[PDB]
Amino acid sequence: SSKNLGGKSSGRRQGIKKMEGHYVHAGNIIATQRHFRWHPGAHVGVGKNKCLYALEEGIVRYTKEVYVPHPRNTEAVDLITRLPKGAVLYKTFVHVVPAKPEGTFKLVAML
Amino acid sequence: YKTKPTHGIGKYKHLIKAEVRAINLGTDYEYGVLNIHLTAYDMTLAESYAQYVHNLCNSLSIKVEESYAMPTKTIEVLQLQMLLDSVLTTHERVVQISGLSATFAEIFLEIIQSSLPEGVRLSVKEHTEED
Amino acid sequence: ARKERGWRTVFPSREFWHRLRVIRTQHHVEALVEHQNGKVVVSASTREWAIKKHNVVACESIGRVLAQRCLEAGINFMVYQPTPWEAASDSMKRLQSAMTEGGVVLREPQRIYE
Amino acid sequence: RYRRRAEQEAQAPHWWRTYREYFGRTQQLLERKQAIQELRANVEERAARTASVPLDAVRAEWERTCGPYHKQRLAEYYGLYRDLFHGATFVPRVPLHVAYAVGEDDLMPVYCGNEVTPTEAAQAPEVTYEAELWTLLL
Amino acid sequence: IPIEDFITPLKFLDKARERPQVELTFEETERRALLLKKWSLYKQQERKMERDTIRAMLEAQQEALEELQLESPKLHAEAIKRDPNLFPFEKEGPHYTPP
Amino acid sequence: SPWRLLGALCLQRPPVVSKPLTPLQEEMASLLQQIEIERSLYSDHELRALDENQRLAKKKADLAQDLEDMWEQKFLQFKLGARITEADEKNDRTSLNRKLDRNLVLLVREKFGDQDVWILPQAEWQPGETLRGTAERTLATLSENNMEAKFLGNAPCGHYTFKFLGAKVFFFKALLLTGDFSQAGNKGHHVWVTKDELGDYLKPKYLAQVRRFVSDL
Amino acid sequence: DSSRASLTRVHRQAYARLYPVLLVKQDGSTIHIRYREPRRMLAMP
RNA sequence: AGAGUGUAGCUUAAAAGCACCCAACUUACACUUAGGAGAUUCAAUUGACGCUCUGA
Ligand SMILES: [Mg+2]
Ligand SMILES: [Mg+2]
Repeated sequence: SSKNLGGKSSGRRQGIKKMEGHYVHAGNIIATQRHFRWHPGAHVGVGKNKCLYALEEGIVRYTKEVYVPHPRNTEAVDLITRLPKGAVLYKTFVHVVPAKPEGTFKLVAML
Repeated sequence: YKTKPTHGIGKYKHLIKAEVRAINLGTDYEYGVLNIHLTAYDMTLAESYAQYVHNLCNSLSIKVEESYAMPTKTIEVLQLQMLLDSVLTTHERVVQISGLSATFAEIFLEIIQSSLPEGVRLSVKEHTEED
Repeated sequence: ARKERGWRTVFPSREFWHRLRVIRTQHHVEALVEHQNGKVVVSASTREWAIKKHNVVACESIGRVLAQRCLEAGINFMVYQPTPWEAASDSMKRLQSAMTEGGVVLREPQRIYE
Repeated sequence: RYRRRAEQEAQAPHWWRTYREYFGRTQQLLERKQAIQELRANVEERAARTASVPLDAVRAEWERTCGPYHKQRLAEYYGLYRDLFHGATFVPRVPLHVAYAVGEDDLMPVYCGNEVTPTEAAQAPEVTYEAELWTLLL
Repeated sequence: IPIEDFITPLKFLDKARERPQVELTFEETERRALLLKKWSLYKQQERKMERDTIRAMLEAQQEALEELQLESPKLHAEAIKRDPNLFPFEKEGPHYTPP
Repeated sequence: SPWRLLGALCLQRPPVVSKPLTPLQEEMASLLQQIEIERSLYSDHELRALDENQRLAKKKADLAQDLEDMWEQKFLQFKLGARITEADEKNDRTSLNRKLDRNLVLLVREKFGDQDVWILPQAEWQPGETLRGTAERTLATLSENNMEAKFLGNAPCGHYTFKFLGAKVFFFKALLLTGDFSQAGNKGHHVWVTKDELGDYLKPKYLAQVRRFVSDL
Repeated sequence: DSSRASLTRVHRQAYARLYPVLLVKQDGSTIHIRYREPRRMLAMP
């Protein structure tokens, strides 16, 4: 008969959309997941899904940085407290090294 | 990534332990969970003593797993001669201690003796009790 | 000019231009002004040996000094981003007050897009 | 403590790429001690239990001593040494006090980094620096 | 069944109007402040002394355990062996008057 | 390498009476008391004194004192044992009951042929015998008394080296619960001693270093 | 070192008064105690 | 009588940073907030007082 029934769910198609070095315009989704596999860094936002999106035009970069959580989020704090006195956690981040300058001064007129 | 040289830089769970006998071997020794029962008539005094003990333990790199208090026993005594009542109370406060190597324990005991407050009594014995 | 927008999981927030970083230790109280770069522009410490002459009061004094320094530099805006306990603390509050008095806003205006 | 440790780690270089990669007397002492002692005596704690500290004096002291040290940092921030001198830093030792005239009084002072408009800076400023020869430049 | 005596009883709720009056002077408060710091200092000194006492003792013990070992490798182990005397250790503290 | 085998014991007396407080300490205590008085919320005497008194006056217009008096009388009656059974004796160095406030230690005399040894309970342990056992034996023997010498552990306190023939002197701790002494004025010159006293009496460097592992107090 | 944990304040907030009572058990030994009401002496049988 | 030397507990600090202590939150510890105390052993890289170690 088969006692087990139910798990016929498809794959979520999650993962990295933009790998390191890829040029990225503002608003594009860099990477999608459940549970922070990758974290947001410079010029990278977060949705409600934990999906990372780019906040500026330029090159995506991945980097191992030091994890220091917000003091109001409690679990992380607890974990930190638990750790021995020389250790630091480390975590993988996604930055967007911005390409163009925010703007340039151009000549309007000679008054 | 796994194939990268950076693999497992985020690994933290081996730095945390998220999960009793008396081991007296040959040249390396351990007393098993010693309960220091601080019996006294003043509520404050016993507590103070307990606190001090705890502090000492902390200083000396010794674990303090439990530091509960036992209930206050109302020993109601009739002062016979004309019945004059005197409802005294005895307060017991405990500080459990695990790891302790040969030389340390004696020293600790000595320290305790030196520090003993005025009208307070000790009892250092094993964990096997029913609260 | 832009601000680093993200770092939303991490603390503290790098969305600023100028950051006021207070460093309390044993003895002496540092009070800095920083960029995204980490370039320490304007400091005020009790270790400076000029304000070592003449603690909550000390902290306040330092803050006051910094405010003057900020003015001199032409830094008028910070995002002060402390821990909750730090925020609560009296000394920090005093420092903030001093800064305000000096004329250095601890909020910092928006980027202006478009 | 953890935060401090993290900061320290960040400050260190590492080998895995990162955010930095892609974006970035005895007598005097004795005298000082004595002074401190005197101050303490004067206080005698009561004062602490809300004293203001004279700011002008402090400023003067700063100017005398570590003002020069401070100014280098400021210069670096403002990119004078990279633009003005193509690189290569220096500590401005001599304390320069330039002030622009506005009416009869007041005088608008030019500290290092201050906002001052061309209206106030229409006429040439008054200058003082307390030293004994030089070539002033703007 | 762990039941402690930390709960503030129900007898003390209504009977709370007898002393709300705490009105100190400047002089008194100042004096208190002066005292407290001094007391703290004294405590610190005492703890330092205690530490010294402990440390010295430890050192002595270590020395003994070096010497013993040097002069009898059979005996060091024996010395180390924790005796059974400390199952029921008992001692009352000092009183104010003897019998 | 003939190691001559001498044991020893650094005997201890637990202080009976409490210590006298320092001026500062006293002041602190007083302050604490005051604070306690301030904070506290009712007393059974204070409720049954004040209110009652108030009532009485009212009644008149229309107990505690006696109790206090009684208490005072009782206090007057109850004569206590002396804290000072030390300075009143003064010359009594040989009595165990002497210093109630401080801890104490035994200190014996032995004049030999070659040396003339001012001694802290020494012993001569046998290779087959244990050190602890030897110490116990010594305690039993030389002083000649019936004692409950509560030890702590089998590990020692401090050892010391004299070398002519290599040799040693091995010290332990023992805390006297109740030492029933037979014949107070015997010829074996034994002395009970505080910290200062210990420092004073001891001529040699061998026993002058013993005072570091004594409890200073 | 017997006076280190002797200088004790009541760390609880709401509580009764307490007086320096001299308690004596059958050993003949006084103790400073904080018993109900100002009972100076309470000799124990 | 000789060797190693010599910043407060400690330091590839140069008057620092950690350790440390009293209060108030705390069953207590812990955290946190307020306070507290501290040092170049002494004379011009040299010498003379302090320890540690080895002899008598
Ligand atoms: Mg599936
Ligand atoms: Mg499927």
